[PDB]
Amino acid sequence: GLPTTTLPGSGQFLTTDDRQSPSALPNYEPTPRIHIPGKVHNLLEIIQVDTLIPMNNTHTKDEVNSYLIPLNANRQNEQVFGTNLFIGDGVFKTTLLGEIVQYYTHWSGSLRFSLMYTGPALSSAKLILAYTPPGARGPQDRREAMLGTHVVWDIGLQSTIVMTIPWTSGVQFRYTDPDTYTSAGFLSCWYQTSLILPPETTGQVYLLSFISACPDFKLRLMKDTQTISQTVALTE
Amino acid sequence: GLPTTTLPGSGQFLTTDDRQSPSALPNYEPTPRIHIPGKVHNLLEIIQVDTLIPMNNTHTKDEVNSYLIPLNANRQNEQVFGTNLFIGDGVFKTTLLGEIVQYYTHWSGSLRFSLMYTGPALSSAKLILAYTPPGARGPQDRREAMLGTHVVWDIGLQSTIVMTIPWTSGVQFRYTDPDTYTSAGFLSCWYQTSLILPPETTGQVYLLSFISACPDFKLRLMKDTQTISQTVALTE
Amino acid sequence: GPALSSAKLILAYTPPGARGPQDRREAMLGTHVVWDIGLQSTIVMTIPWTSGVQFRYTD
Amino acid sequence: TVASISSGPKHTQKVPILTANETGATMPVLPSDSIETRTTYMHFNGSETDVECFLGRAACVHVTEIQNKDATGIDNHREAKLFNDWKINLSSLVQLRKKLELFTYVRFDSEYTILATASQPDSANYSSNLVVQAMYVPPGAPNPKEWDDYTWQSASNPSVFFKVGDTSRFSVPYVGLASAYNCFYDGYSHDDAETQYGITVLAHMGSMAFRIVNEHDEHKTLVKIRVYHRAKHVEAWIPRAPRALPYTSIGRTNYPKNTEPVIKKRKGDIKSY
Amino acid sequence: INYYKDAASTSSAGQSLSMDPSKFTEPVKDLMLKGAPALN
Amino acid sequence: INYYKDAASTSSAGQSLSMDPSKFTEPVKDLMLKGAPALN
Amino acid sequence: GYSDRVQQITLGNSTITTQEAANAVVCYAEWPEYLPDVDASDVNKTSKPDTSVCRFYTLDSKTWTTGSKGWCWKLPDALKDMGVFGQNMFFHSLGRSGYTVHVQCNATKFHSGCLLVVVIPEHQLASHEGGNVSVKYTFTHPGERGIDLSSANEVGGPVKDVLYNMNGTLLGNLLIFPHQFINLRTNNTATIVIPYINSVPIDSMTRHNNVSLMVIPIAPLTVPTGATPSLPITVTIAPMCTEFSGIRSKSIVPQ
Ligand SMILES: Cc1cc(CCCCCOc2ccc(C3=NCCO3)cc2)on1
Repeated sequence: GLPTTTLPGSGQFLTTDDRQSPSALPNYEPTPRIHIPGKVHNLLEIIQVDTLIPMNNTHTKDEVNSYLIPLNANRQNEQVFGTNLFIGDGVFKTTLLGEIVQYYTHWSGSLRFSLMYTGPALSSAKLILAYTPPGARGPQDRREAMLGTHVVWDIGLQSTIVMTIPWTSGVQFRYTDPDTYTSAGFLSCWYQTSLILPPETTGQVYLLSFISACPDFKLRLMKDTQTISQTVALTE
Repeated sequence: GLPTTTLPGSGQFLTTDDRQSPSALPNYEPTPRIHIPGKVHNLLEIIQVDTLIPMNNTHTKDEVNSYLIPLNANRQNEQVFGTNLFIGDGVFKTTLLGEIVQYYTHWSGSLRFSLMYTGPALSSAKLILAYTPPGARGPQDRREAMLGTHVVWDIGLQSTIVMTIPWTSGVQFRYTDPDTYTSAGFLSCWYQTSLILPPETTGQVYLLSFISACPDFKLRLMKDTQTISQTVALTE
Repeated sequence: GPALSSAKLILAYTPPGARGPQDRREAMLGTHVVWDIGLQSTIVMTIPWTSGVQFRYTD
Repeated sequence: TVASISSGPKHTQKVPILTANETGATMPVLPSDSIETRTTYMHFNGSETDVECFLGRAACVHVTEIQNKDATGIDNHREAKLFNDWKINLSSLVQLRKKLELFTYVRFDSEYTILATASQPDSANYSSNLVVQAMYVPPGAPNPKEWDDYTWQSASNPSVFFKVGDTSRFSVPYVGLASAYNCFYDGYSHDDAETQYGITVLAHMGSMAFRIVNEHDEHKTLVKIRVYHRAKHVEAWIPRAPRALPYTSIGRTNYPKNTEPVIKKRKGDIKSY
Repeated sequence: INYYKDAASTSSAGQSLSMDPSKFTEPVKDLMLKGAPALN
Repeated sequence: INYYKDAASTSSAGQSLSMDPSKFTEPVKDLMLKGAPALN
Repeated sequence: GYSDRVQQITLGNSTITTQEAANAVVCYAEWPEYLPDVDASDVNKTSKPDTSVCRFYTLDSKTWTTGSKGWCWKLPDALKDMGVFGQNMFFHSLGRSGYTVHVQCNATKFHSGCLLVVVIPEHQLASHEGGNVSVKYTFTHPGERGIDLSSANEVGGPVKDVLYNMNGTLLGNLLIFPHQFINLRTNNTATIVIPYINSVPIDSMTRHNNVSLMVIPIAPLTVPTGATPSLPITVTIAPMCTEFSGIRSKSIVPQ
């Protein structure tokens, strides 16, 4: 008989501990694995695939239309859309990125925001996208917007433009749930010159917008998502 | 199954024991360290920086004035100040040295007591500082004082004088909370000749006094400080 | 001044393009030296050549 | 190591005891610069004054309480202490607080011990055996609303289940967002005119929530939770002046008005012993 | 022997045995030698 | 040290440290180079 | 013939000479340096205006009189309006800087008085209200004016009690912070070099001040007979190794 002493914590059950256990089914042989395409190893692998952002959130019931950012022909100087960058809330929240970020407490890294244009091929347009780093207000006019991170996008044969929100930060991690100290800025978009439709054409054209994370990205300290809850256990 | 026996003490929680525990956050990656000037490793590093002693304790509410030891022009033979050396109490008690000593039960070592003179540059003075080792009473006149550890200080260009209270002791440790058997002596200061002010000048001049520990110093057996307490938990 | 006096002065050079400074705050933003009056009796300020054109007229 | 070397009479032009404190230095003067000494050794290393040792013992950081009782007809579990939480923080109880605030920035892993004891202040046939389930709820997680919400499923959130009377123990890595925790912060969360000032803005680390898993027996049972915290792997920068006045709030430096003189007045003269 | 995988789970650290008070006691720009005059 | 005979009884697995998003982010048949035109 | 006593600091297009110095302190024995990559987080290239921001700005002068309690300035606030330093400050999202602080006060060999000049990293002030009253923004951003510890309590402002350092600690222990004394009989200036001290590699210059400079009379000013009873104190400060990052629109701050 070897002398032992038990410490504080004996008998506790910590849902996060990782130890060995007896197998209830001694000697059982599991089914062989066969090959299946698509294996995922890290959630970091999947948040780099871009998905659509319901940017046009202004509706009243969920609709395919809140994915469409409208553009008006012949407007000059004006603003196309605006949003803050609380990736865990608001427009971002239902996107795959938003949806995964919510399983973690802290995030750090660059984001990739792209816009794909869908107007007739014989039209043309020049837009400016601007990222405003924390510390200033959402820009109120392009002059204000153009003094921060921006890209003049020229609509052409190449249909999409990929803007990166480079990680601009004092503190090396931000909270995924919106927090002030930790806030990330604003994203706005304005006409640089203006949309022009060809003859025989009319109305609004739309941009689709996507979001995905750069390879830069870090997420840490897992927790429970506000995105799902329940009141009684389900049954069959 | 290996046979064991549990000993007395099993299941106890000793706030001072040091063992391993499961991490609640398996696999989490802490923020990188960046460089910050000022790292402290031992409390022994900081108690060697000198800080001011409110020697002039005679006021009735805390004031900047109890840091000032006054000096009178033209007095001869007389006494400037006196104090016992219970570093955990009395004048010493609020100083950084006093304040740290109070986290430990026993101290041993030499102390460094210095006086910086602030009188007009065209004045002059000679003071005697005396350390009286345990066993005799606080000296009552310079004759008595001058027979123990002393330094004649000549006020000059060099503004401060550093007196050391060398460790004089039978027992190798003393208690920080005042105790008789364990007591350390007295410190007194007298005019050696006298302060003399230049013409066109008048009034009192003051000495500032500091205390810090020599590299000699030892503190041991940590405990709780009488210097802080509370009646209900604080809240935000 | 008497040896037992003391003083600290600021001398400022204002390069072409601005007006003669009107208060020290204005003055201190251009070439300047805080002079501390001491044992060393003189202070030598240099007006470094600040110029677009490499020569100026003496008149 | 020598604590003092042997030194004899001196009659020099080289005076180590005259200095100029105006410079900001504390010159390293020793007994042997001003009296005649004999050799002596240190016999000591300064082991127990290492900051790891100083901050490394468990301190009580929080006492809360929850009860097991019939929730039937309770409109606000949180309010009935059917479960309770704690807005994690280390500055609420002030013994450990004075120790940490001797430094400006501090970095360490935490080891928590949680002791839970039960009380049955009014007539019970017996003492029941309750299991507590303290669970960590980080910022931006579904806060729990009843004592038996879906929240308690805690499928992604670390939770520990232990018995009342026992102790639970586990250790959490340094979860700070920056490189160190700020013991002090002379800033705001943004440049608004009315936003709070301090660290409270900073050190919002989310809260911890406790509940009893047991349903109710016929009597009521009070369970009082004590959380202990031990720093391990400590790193501390920039020493500061110790706290002199009493504390009034978690996270602000504020002291109470008409406080009392903190320096003991002499019973006698400056000249007194 | 560590029984656990993560570093936070290990016991207390071991004595710095670093100790260098000069950043606090002598942060002066020009070095002061004990015994030489403070102000020259 | 495994104390048990069966593989199911061992602790959690250890980090893939595999990571290759291209099956998801670039499943295109003809390789696209960043910087070259998307459609030629 | 070099003395600890005479010194010259040239930084940018500005120079300071002191003929009565008492050495100089370099906080925590470290000299300001730029931000190394290994410590970097924000991916933005930073802007280093160099000589246009790293020069000496002299703040407006104070007047030490027998009743003075002490003054307090915060950095980078005190410089929020100095030349291009200030512009850069309001225009970038993040910035970082070290400083050389030179405090000046000359008198004669008949005066007495002694000021403590100290730099406190992260000086979080206390509300004089007690409890958990906060100290509003404006109050902790006095600008070049600094805070005058002998001014009256105001509402939403900090406490101005000197024996407590504006935070519940005793004046006597401020000596644990990099500091230097100005003792009329010895000294006429104090100089402290401040390296950048923070828990993040770069921060916001407007929502967080990282040091308070404090000048406090400790041995009261005593002038010779029939002298005017006061002396001016001047503070000149120079940003050093400044870097700004995350340029944009230009912050708007309360008041
Ligand atoms: C300074 C300072 C100190 C602190 C506290 C930091 C500790 C990190 C979060 O603490 C916990 C507490 C409990 C648990 C927990 N998980 C399962 C049960 O309890 C996890 C992290 O914040 N700033």
